[PDB]
Amino acid sequence: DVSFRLSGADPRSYGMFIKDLRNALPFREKVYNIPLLLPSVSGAGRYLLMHLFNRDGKTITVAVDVTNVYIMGYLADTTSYFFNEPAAELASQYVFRDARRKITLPYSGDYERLQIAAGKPREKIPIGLPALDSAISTLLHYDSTAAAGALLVLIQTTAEAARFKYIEQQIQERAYRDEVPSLATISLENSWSGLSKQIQLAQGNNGIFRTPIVLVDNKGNRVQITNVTSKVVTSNIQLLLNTRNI
Ligand SMILES: *[C@@H]1O[C@H](CO)[C@@H](O[C@@H]2O[C@H](CO)[C@@H](O[C@@H]3O[C@H](CO)[C@@H](O)[C@H](O)[C@@H]3O[C@@H]3OC[C@@H](O)[C@H](O)[C@H]3O)[C@H](O)[C@H]2NC(C)=O)[C@H](O)[C@H]1NC(C)=O
Repeated sequence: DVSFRLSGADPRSYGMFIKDLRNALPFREKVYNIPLLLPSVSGAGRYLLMHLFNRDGKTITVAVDVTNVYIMGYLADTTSYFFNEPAAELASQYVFRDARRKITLPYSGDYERLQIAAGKPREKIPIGLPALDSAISTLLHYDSTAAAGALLVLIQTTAEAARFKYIEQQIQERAYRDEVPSLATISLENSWSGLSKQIQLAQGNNGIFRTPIVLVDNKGNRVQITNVTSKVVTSNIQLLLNTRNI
């Protein structure tokens, strides 16, 4: 399992945890040096357990799906909470089994629904190590709308961080001060599937993408990725979603 403590968590320690998270996700193949995630895994082996501890030591165990690095549910106290979705429901059969009670959050684990439930778009939610510390705390005492928001933060500071080197930096800078994500950051999160598929379809088309993916760079304006030489590919995206799960 991979663990992380916000107590005296400078940009380095975090960087190390994100490395551990990446190294925990198994793969067999590599598409252009970028680890290609397995198309499936059966049983308990399909789940990764993160032990996050807040500045005060309070913890929670989050379950991750190693074929796509999706948050399935978590364990606070003796309770486990799972998103309201099939994969999560399947996950419960293997994780947090000695949990006294299991609760199913009234929402699904995708960004859109999580935003509707919390009442604010990701653009208006400050992320960072302090907010991660808040999120770990908010999750300790049940509150569906408080959790929807704390989950938007938890997902972006771990899952998305591991996926894009860029997003790991955005968080390390906000290690002592939160701030809403950069438009560059959102476009990336909204492209994990697109990029992954295209980087894979390029293998056999001369590193060329069958179709372009637009982004924002960070400068603040439109960008278009046309092939595997681009900065995003060569030095950003760290994990590729197996086209099979698409
Ligand atoms: C493969 O991906 C690369 C990027 O990873 C792309 O190739 C070339 O990228 C430049 C980027 O600007 C495209 O844009 C214009 O290209 C012409 C010809 O090279 C320039 O005269 C234009 O100014 C402009 O690019 C210049 O590059 C220097 C920078 O200061 C500015 O961006 C600009 O001045 C090129 O058109 C593109 N090459 C071709 C043949 O289209 C491209 O996405 C893709 N192409 C291939 C063949 O793999």
